[PDB]
Amino acid sequence: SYIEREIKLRVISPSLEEIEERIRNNYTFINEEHQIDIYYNNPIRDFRKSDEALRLRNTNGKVILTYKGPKQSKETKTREEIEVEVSDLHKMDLILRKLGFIRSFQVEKIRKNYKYADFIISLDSIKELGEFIEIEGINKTEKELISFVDEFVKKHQIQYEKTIKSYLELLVEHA
Amino acid sequence: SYIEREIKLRVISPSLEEIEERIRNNYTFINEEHQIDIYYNNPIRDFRKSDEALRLRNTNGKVILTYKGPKQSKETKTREEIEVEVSDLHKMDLILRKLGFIRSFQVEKIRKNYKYADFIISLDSIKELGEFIEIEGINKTEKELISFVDEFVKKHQIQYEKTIKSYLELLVEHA
Ligand SMILES: [Ca+2]
Ligand SMILES: [Ca+2]
Repeated sequence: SYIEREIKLRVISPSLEEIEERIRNNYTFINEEHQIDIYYNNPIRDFRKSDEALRLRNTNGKVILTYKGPKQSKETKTREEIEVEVSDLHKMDLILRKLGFIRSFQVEKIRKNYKYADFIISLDSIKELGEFIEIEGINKTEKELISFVDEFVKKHQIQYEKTIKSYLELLVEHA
Repeated sequence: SYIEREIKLRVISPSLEEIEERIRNNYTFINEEHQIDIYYNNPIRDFRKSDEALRLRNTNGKVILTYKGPKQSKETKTREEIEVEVSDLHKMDLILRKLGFIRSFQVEKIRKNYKYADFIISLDSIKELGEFIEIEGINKTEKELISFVDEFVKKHQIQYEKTIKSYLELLVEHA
């Protein structure tokens, strides 16, 4: 179990395609992930109140069960994150439904991952929401992450908007 | 998700070692499993009432999460069983505890698996309970399983007692 710290940017300009072109030369491409996420809720412990999440993700066929704890920051998206790979999404989903969990929502996206000296940049195109960028830092303080993101958006002339909301939260709002 | 049908015998005589010797010649050895099981309960939906179980098993280092549904028979142990392999027992345990599940008990055993023409015989030595045998049938009716077990105990002169109780139930009783 461990802290996941990231900054999320809603992209205003340019397109993510153009941003890929701008970073293509100094950032190393890692992989492209087609991610379909199912989120769950507990009938007797509303997660919306507790700021918790239970997610079953299918990323390029790999199945991941993830618990996310409440946010620990107002400057960045910082939450405790516990993940395990499971063998079958259908059966893990059935087990969750059998235990009383109810499917609350679905989030689908294409994520392109880039690495730059201990930073992971994820160009996210979120089905029905739009184009976003997420940055994470490997062994980095909240101040190091904030500083790198400032340098990142400036170096590549990105118009943007910061948010600590989850894709699930923002998709609700968008609807 | 699918029905698991088995018959469980408490062994009175001879020892399991002797039973291994008696079946060694016509039954094919499969593997030996050191199984440590953690069982869980839901605080607001007592599993003891619903006849359900949630188990996290470590069998020779393989980690399996299993949901068991209520019993469907009085003649054999018949329950719906849904299992998935997970990558980390510690994290799966943490996720369950984070979701509100509480560890209710532990069952530890050595199981030796033997196969005989679509039947799986499991010689079980259960820590603090004693020596048991479980039989399962592959695509077999309750009547085929019952008949084979009768033939099995007779052919190998096994004194025994049948039970549809779970090891968890019997260990409670034994304490
Ligand atoms: Ca994220
Ligand atoms: Ca059994």
